[PDB]
Amino acid sequence: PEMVRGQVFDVGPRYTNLSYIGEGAYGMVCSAYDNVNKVRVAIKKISPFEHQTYCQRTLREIKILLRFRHENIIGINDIIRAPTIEQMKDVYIVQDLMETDLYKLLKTQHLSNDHICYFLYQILRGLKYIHSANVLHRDLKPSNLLLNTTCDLKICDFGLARVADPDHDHTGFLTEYVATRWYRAPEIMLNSKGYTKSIDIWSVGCILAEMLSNRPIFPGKHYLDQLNHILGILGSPSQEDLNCIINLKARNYLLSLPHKNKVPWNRLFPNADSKALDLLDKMLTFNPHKRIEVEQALAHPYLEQYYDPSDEPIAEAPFKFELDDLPKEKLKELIFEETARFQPG
Ligand SMILES: O=C(NCc1ccc2c(c1)CCO2)c1cc(-c2[nH]ncc2-c2cccc(Cl)c2)c[nH]1
Repeated sequence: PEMVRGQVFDVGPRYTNLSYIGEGAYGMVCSAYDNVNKVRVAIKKISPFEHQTYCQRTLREIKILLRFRHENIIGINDIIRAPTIEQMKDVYIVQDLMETDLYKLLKTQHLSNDHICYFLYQILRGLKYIHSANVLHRDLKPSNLLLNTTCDLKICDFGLARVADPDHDHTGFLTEYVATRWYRAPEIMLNSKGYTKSIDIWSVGCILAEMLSNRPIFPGKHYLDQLNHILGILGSPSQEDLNCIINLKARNYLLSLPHKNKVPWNRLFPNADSKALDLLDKMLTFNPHKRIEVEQALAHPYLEQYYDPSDEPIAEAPFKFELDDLPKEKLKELIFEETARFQPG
């Protein structure tokens, strides 16, 4: 068996000539040559069976990506694992191989307005399909946007994805949240569980702002610092937007703050396209009910060169799963059963 960065990567005989790409807490990704299709692929080794959270994320992603098929969404081409539950210590997911990601690009590359326009179009085109399946990504950020040498974009990492549940979205003030801080919508810190489509739109808005200047727009250093960065730019919420927040602790926190004026988008982004800033404003709307939806965003004048709703496909049916109260052993069983279709037997 081939070894990489001092770890076993037993994917053979089908996949050979492994080269390191990157890694996570419970996984590792390598590039490898597919001997059947005669192409280099990306292989993600995951070792999640020791922690139930890692099992839940592994299972959510495998189930979703096996039902999804879209040009702007990473696929699962094959799954390698041992033939029995007992012998299965790791799972290997064979996926699209991509040269870079938007996090990597933004560290060193200035994006032309045409690149920002095309990247945003592909993000929203992929997002339309995800939302049409009644699924929320819930962790959109530049490192979850993969790009190949011709600028084709694919959304990856569905580990934190959920089925949309807008009727059970309300919660208390400063409620614990898992998704990446800098891309969190203001309502997460105030009264939302992140169970509505508007949560993904906010993250896309943050990504657009980051593409315009190569810097995250709201780089909070801790939980409540995130809301203060957002308010620092949007300004104080209006009476109407406050009246939509019925939770007293959340509302009174906003009321306790001195008045702050909105920082104009053309002051933060003086070289940006005016149509891009108009769309940014609509994605970065404080009130999640007033926030632009993915299909409206696609129809915005800024994306007129690409907009074609007949070439922006939707899922063949909504998604339906309950993994919250399932032990790591039972989740191992479901990972085994979900990956059975790829075994030679
Ligand atoms: O699933 C992918 N990315 C998210 C991810 C990566 C590692 C990991 C977890 C999630 C949970 C535990 O460990 C993924 C990326 C790719 C990919 N294809 N081509 C390049 C890349 C890639 C680019 C940058 C970093 C990494 Cl890890 C991979 C394929 N799948």
